[PDB]
Amino acid sequence: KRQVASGRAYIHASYNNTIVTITDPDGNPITWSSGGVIGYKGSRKGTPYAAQLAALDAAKKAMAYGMQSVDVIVRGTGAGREQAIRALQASGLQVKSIVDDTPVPHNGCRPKKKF
Amino acid sequence: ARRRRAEVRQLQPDLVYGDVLVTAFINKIMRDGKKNLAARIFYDACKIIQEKTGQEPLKVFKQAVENVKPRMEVRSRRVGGANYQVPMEVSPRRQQSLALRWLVQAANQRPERRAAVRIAHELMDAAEGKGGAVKKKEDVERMAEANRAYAHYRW
Amino acid sequence: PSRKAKVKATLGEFDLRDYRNVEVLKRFLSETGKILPRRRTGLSGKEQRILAKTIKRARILGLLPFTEKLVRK
RNA sequence: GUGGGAGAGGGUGGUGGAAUUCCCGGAGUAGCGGUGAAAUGCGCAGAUACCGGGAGGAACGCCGAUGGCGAAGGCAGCCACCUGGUCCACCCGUGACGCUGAGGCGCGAAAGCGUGGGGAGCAAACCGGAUUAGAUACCCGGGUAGUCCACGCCCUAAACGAUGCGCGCUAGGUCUCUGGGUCUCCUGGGGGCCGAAGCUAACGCGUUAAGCGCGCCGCCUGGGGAGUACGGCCGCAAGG
Repeated sequence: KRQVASGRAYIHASYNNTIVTITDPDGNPITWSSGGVIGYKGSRKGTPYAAQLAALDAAKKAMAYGMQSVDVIVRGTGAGREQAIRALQASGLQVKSIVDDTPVPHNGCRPKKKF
Repeated sequence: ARRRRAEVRQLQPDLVYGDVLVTAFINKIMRDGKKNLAARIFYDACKIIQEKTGQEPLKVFKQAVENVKPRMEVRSRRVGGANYQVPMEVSPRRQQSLALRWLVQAANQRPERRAAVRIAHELMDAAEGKGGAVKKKEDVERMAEANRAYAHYRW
Repeated sequence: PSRKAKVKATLGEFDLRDYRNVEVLKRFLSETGKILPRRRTGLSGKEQRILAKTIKRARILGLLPFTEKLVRK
């Protein structure tokens, strides 16, 4: 118990694994859940189900801190970005607003072989 | 089937009860087209239900079927050079088909000697939610949401 | 379709070179901080070419953004 | 000559924000990352995801086009300075002063060479991981030269429109950048597509000619052997 109502929920999606981190209003993470932490270990994490789980068990750990309100922040394009959000929208948390602030360079580091 | 959906064969109701669901069931018992025998099996198998159960076998039959129709199944699919099991919602046609077929495939596995009996008993333990006709049901669905990790393809 | 309403049609006489007029420019930026394409601005080959340079200026004087975040998704 | 215009044309100095890596702090756990799968690797000296702070190099989203500029190679964040080309209008001034152009001189992508600086990302070679009958590969994780900067050299190329420069002449339609006009239309320069006559082995070309013609340079003359051999010239070398 630490009683921290209303916080932020960063959702970091990939083409290899989706994760979630729940931070406090200030920006400090309270509890974070990935995909490889649930049980799955490889090709499995990219799945929308993998993300679903990752999202849900990540809220269950927040309800423990009395988390009620949350602003959702999505990072990137993964496989099941959606399902992660739709997850929190049913986990029992009040969803303020969904934010998309995926990091696009304005042409900087020369990307590697696979663009 | 390549050009059309192919019309489904309409059957003749039963001479006794009159439910076509009956006709379907027997057909499934019938081997080597001995439909005169297959009929007796069902009948005497109903008589066993009256003597051992205080209910009308017609209704009993139905509740049994009703209870085995699995509502979820798997369908193999080569997605990216691999066998991914893809759960999917089952149609009314297939349900009916699967039920009867399992009611009989399980039935004949019973440790009982007489065939009319073996069927009679499967129709009872069925309704009560047990036996093996219903086990081959829960075993299927136990694969449905088992790999519901993959429900994101076709349909 | 993109046949919503161009920003030139719903606007008045305004100087393309006054890079300080934020109240207007903002009309030329997307829901993000990006520069609207000609299909959306309603402008011409020459106009857009200028409006381009002008925004990159007001950006510099911390007036107009370089990129926003999104409200839905 | 005078008055307009457009442009990623070049040079120098400067400066803006995104992202990346690294460093520090905060908070926080058990994984992260990567693949068709996987492993190599990174994490309890606490990684990942998240916030804040700092350093540094590279590059410059959107606008951006089937667009513009340039002799070509090639050129795009913003600003200022220095500078080349060019187009239009007026028809003012010179009075044929013009075209071409062996050798020459200059420019010349990428890689590569010297000395010095710099090094974030990427990445020959090289080190491991997996794949396979095998893999000195295609895939994954690292990684040195190099790639960025200066001065100097190298000078090649599918350096391509694979189409030398310059002038005149020969239906149009349409889209587009740009200038003048009496501007629902005329008129100049440029970029595209379709297409008359004509040409073409055909494909195609077609007022951006591969058409009808004149000038001048360059080059070809069976394939392989060879862009080799010899010789000379060049270069630090690689080589040309």
